This record gives sequence, C-alpha cells and structure tokens, in this order.
Amino acid sequence: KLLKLLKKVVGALG
Repeated sequence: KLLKLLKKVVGALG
C-alpha cells in the first residue's frame, strides 16, 4: 500500500 509519503514525513522528522 502507498506509504511513500509516510517515508518522506519520517525523513522530515529525522
């Protein structure tokens, strides 16, 4: 399932 945005958000949260 689409989680590509979630990976980018976790990448912004460090």
